[PDB]
Amino acid sequence: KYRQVASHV
Amino acid sequence: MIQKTPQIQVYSRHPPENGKPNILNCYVTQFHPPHIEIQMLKNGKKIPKVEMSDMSFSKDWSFYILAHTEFTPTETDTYACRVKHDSMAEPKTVYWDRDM
Amino acid sequence: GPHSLRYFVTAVSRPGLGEPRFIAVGYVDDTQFVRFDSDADNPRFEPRAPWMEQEGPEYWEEQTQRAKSDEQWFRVSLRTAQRYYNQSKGGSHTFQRMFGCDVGSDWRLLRGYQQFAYDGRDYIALNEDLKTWTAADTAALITRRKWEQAGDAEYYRAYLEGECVEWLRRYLELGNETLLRTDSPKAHVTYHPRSQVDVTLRCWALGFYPADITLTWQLNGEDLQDMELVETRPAGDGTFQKWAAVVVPLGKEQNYTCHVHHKGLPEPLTLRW
Repeated sequence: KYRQVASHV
Repeated sequence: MIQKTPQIQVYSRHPPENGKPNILNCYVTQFHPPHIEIQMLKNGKKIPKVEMSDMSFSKDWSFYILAHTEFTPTETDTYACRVKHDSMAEPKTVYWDRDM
Repeated sequence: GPHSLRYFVTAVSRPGLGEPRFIAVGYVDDTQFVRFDSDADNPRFEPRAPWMEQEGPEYWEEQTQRAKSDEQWFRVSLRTAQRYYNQSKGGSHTFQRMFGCDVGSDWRLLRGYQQFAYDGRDYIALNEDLKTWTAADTAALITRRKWEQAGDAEYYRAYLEGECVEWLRRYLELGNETLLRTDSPKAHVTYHPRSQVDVTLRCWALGFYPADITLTWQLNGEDLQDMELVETRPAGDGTFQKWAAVVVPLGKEQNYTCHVHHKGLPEPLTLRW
């Protein structure tokens, strides 16, 4: 399963 | 930022036999940026139905892709893969060789 | 034995020509199993191996939603990176992410990955401790500090340890027939005239899975003069191919030996012409 990036750069 | 020149191998799925149907692969790796144009040709004419895998990249971030089409090797038919990429000041054509 | 789940994600900006193109590809070991490509009219996360096809709609929905969240994140990241780097506006740039988990015989997480690149170069990466970040540069340092304040490492760690390995396990179940196979290489040597003094010997390894292999020439049982070694390549039928070639003096062909190490070989092969 794919997990999105938590926080912006 | 840094351009990486595609490395190209053109080769058959199975060892080629004159007259027998087979798959011709054009495997293009180690390039950046990802925009690339890849055609496969028989006797210098574009082959129409050419499948591309989804583009992916390696551990080292460099992009790769597989183009493939059906072909039947013969004594006199020649096949090639032609790649255009911004790293290259002209299109690179690689001719299929039986002995790769 | 060891296994891996990995995702490879790329956004490329296309300024004046639309929103960045966004693609994510999923692999289990050397096998592709899923993708999401924004280029579609109604983009959805999608199966790319027969054995994923019987996953229900809730799987593709959830995965779609997560891919679309990342799409928006990648658009923001491209804008931000360009600002942090002081780059001229316009221009196509790329942001990439590679993530997933490795397991041993163990089914405890052996290694986890969460790494990123901008324009093809390292940007930031989670270290093997799964707690700290390596920033590739002064720009990525801003990001690191921000991910430190948010506690992102521990969040990713829970994924890496929990859901990542849990779903790798399911995938190996669903694809057990194919994913668990070992196809041993068929090897042979071909002889090609070079010149009145020499010839090329080409050692081939064909039809093997998984991709990993060692293929080499020796001269008198010592390792080995230039050798051409091509990059391991897909046959396109889920097996791989490789060859190594060496130019040899006429009449000393029998001196040289080809050697093939691979998981599906009981005993490493030695071929001689």
